[PDB]
Amino acid sequence: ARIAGINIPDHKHAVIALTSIYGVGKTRSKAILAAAGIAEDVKISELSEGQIDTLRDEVAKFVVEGDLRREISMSIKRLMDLGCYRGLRHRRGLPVRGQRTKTNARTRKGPRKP
Amino acid sequence: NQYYGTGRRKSSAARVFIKPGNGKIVINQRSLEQYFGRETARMVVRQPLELVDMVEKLDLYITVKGGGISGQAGAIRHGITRALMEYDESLRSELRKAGFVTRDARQVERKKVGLRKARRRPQF
Amino acid sequence: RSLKKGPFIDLHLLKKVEKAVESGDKKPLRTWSRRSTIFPNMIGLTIAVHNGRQHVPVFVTDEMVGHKLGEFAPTRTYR
Amino acid sequence: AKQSMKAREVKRVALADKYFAKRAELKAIISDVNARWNAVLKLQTLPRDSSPSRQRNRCRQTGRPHGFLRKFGLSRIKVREAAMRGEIPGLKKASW
Amino acid sequence: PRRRVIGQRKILPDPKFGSELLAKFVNILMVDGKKSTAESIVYSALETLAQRSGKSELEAFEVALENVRPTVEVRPVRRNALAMRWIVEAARKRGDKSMALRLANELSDAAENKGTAVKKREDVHRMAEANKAFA
Amino acid sequence: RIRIRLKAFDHRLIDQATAEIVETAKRTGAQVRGPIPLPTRKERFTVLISPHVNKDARDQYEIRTHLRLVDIVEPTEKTVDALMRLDLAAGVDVQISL
Amino acid sequence: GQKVHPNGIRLGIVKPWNSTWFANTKEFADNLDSDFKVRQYLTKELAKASVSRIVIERPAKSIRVTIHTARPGIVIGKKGEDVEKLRKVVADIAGVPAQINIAEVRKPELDAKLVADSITSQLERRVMFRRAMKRAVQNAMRLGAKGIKVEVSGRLGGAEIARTEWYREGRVPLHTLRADIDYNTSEAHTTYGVIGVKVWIFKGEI
RNA sequence: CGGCCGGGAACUCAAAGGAGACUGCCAGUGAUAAACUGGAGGAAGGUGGGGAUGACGUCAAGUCAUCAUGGCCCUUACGACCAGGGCUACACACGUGCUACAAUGGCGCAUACAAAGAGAAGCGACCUCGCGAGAGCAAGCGGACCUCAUAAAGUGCGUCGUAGUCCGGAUUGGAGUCUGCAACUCGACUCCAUGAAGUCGGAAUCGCUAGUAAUCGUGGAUCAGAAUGCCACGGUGAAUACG
Ligand SMILES: [Mg+2]
Ligand SMILES: [Mg+2]
Ligand SMILES: [Mg+2]
Ligand SMILES: [Mg+2]
Ligand SMILES: [Mg+2]
Ligand SMILES: [Mg+2]
Repeated sequence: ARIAGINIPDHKHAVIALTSIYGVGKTRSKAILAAAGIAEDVKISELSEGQIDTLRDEVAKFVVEGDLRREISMSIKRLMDLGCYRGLRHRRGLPVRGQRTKTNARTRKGPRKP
Repeated sequence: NQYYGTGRRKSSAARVFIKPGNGKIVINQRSLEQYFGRETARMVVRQPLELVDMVEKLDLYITVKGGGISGQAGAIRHGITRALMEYDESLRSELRKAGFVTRDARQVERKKVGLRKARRRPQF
Repeated sequence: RSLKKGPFIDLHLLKKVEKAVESGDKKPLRTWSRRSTIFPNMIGLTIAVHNGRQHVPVFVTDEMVGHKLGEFAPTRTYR
Repeated sequence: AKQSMKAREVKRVALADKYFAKRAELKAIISDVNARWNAVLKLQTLPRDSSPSRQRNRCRQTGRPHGFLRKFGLSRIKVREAAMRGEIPGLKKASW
Repeated sequence: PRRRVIGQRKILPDPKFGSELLAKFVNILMVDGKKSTAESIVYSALETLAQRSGKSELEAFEVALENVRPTVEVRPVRRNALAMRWIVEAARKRGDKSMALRLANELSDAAENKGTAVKKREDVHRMAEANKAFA
Repeated sequence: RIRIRLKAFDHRLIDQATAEIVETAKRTGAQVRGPIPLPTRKERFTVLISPHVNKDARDQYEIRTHLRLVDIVEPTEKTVDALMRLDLAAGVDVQISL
Repeated sequence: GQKVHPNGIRLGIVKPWNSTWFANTKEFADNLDSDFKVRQYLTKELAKASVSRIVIERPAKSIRVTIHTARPGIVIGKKGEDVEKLRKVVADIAGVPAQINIAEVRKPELDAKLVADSITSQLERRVMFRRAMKRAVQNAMRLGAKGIKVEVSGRLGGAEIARTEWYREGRVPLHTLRADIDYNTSEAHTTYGVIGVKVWIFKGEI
């Protein structure tokens, strides 16, 4: 099952096995299995060519895994060439969405740099 | 007129009626087994009646509002004993040895000033 | 993400848009306001954003679609 | 108290009751979907200090913006002062 | 209690087997006030161990309490309280899946009673009969 | 047929105010139900007693508002004058409707 | 400081309020604002009248105001000026309808606003203070007052430190809520400081 | 099939006055006295439990920033007015807290049990569209009637079977909504996708004697908009005291 990238998930319920691939999560998984008419309590055992390519076509109706990555990259390049406040915080590693820079921003700032 | 005891316990209030029929359960039109007769502390309604023959000797009818599960259960526990002025006062010696006549005074305590939960002095 | 149904723009900046477009690149454009949203008619303009004491000469590029003035001009000198 | 700030808040009420609560129909009906005539959001900018959003609702006798509550108007200091001098019907220290 | 003696305000016993000791035990294993998800694990573990012991029910842990009963540190109330506490906090450390089954494996090793419960007992019980000077 | 709802604070004020409206009702009146106590929706406040720091020194107060309701049904025109002019409205306000 | 205030706690117990109207939850703030207006302006115009205390009442959208004083002759006057002018400017504050009354305070030294305003007005008359404390204690104690004490505070006689020297005779059960207690507080303004005086009066049991 | 119409007046419910708990009677100890233990009944036992109630004084503790107020200082400027930036910056330490690190857990479905509150420039049922966060309509409610609103752990079933896992939710891209002139310096929420460290915490350190310790919800005040903060209420509900 070389679908959507390198992931061959196995022995999972498909409702989580579709979250297992980058760029696709829970609600998208539920909608894909509804559009393919697949029960939630199935396993990846006994899977066929139809059960590959119907899933891949229904997810190829969606933005996945390569162009999403370079879309994030192109948004970041657009903000850096913009030189906005948010672009400056993206380029210098500071929390963008209205946080406090003073205390406890270590997800964005990394570990403590003395 | 019907043999009645009110009974109340920890923000609950029951209404307990006794006929001399059979000891099966109607609660807000529901089974004991459909309220907690399978679940936790199932025989807290049965416990005062255990001291005599109780199985099918008297009909019982309870309408309760207020509190939670054990609040209503303790309200029943007190309401049955409250309604036990039907037969006599003179079965209640071993009932006082059980102490079930005692109206509960273990009321909850208020949130006080400068504290988080009612006795909780915060850390410093 | 914001500004539900019709954005909010500025009176005098809106006027100075036509005061520069219909009358040529006289000066850089001077506003004490940092609010209005960039529309593609504004391409080719030197405007000024005041940061607290000082103006920055903002030029507008094509990909400034839903973007904002003070979002282009931060107001904190660092280090 | 800064009686200057007191007179400011007087002006904040006095300009408010002239325009707003009555000319706010412009935001209400016309700045709303009727399906365009965008001249009303062109005209959207007003003298704008008549908005009660710019009103603090300070203390009444002292003009402090803290101690305040809309039920009494005076700050909590004057609440205690008056409440202990009497001065409020049906008010005493709570107890349960 | 610098001044007062106990009155030991009591509780209600077990529903099914009617043991006040088991009621104290579900009070022990209770955290955050959940007798129901205590007792489901409790009665499921006890109904496993009844089959896994082939004996009665109440003696099946009377054995498991007497054999993990220490001597000193002492009074029997603290003995049969710390015994149950020892069984709980012994089963807390096990790498098994569920609480009832790790309690069952702890009681099995306390049935062939060289378990981690008597391992925890026989350090204070080791200080006993080896440091008999202090009084 | 009438909804007469009386409003005051002090209980000692309002019960001796309403005793002589109950007696005025059933002295020469008709279809009188009794004064309804109408549980006090008293309002509680807790405010900082220090001007400065010590948040943990505060002070609690409450305001207790009593109400009454009359509910006379029969159109007792004989006693509607007896209820008028004997108001002696010592700080009690009513609202009346259906 | 460290004490609770004794007047606003004995309210529904042994000594009622002196403002017991009823107002709606909307315009209550403007109501008490106007009440503060009449308190301030009444005390200001009746500086030398020695106002004991005043009652605000709202008898069905009018305002009843009662003036308790031991000195009503200066309030009444020659029946034309010193009452109806007061109710007139009370009405002229916000167009509100006004009734007005007085109330004789018998035993004319047993109000603490009277005692504290006496010492307040007697400070700037350039005397010493222990004489006046002794005076008030002796004369109210011979003329009644089952308990009494004083407290002064701040800048006494040009000294550096704010000394107190509270002074008592009688019996003042401050915790005991049944005790009939008259109490107020006035404030002076000297040429170099602001003095605070508290004064407790114990009438009786219940 | 809903307290819903004739109603009953007894019970809940709610507020007025009374009772009652005071060592008041019993035994032993105790100078013959207050007191200690135990008993009876009583719903309640020696303050029934809990709030309010904080003596003289120390700490020249703090508060001229609520206000009053002595003295000083300024008075074409430290005063008065507008626009805009800034207490929300960030190489770092500490305090207060929040959410988890999981299986007593998380998910999905079916699922029963309260309290005190608030409300008119306010609360907002009901229907229709959007998966949803929202928009229009307008009933009622100055209020035990109407609104906030169908609270959650709990129980059965099916589940994931020990992993950085369906646990956890930061950070970030996009698209939204509503508020308010105004969302860049700043918010609140829905959704799509992302899934860092964190597998129980070094030395040290905090609280707590019964409905509390802990856990799970809710309401208010501030407000035009927010809570993990403050104030208040309810559900379940422990251990130990030899000393
Ligand atoms: Mg001033
Ligand atoms: Mg505001
Ligand atoms: Mg006391
Ligand atoms: Mg200082
Ligand atoms: Mg204690
Ligand atoms: Mg907190």
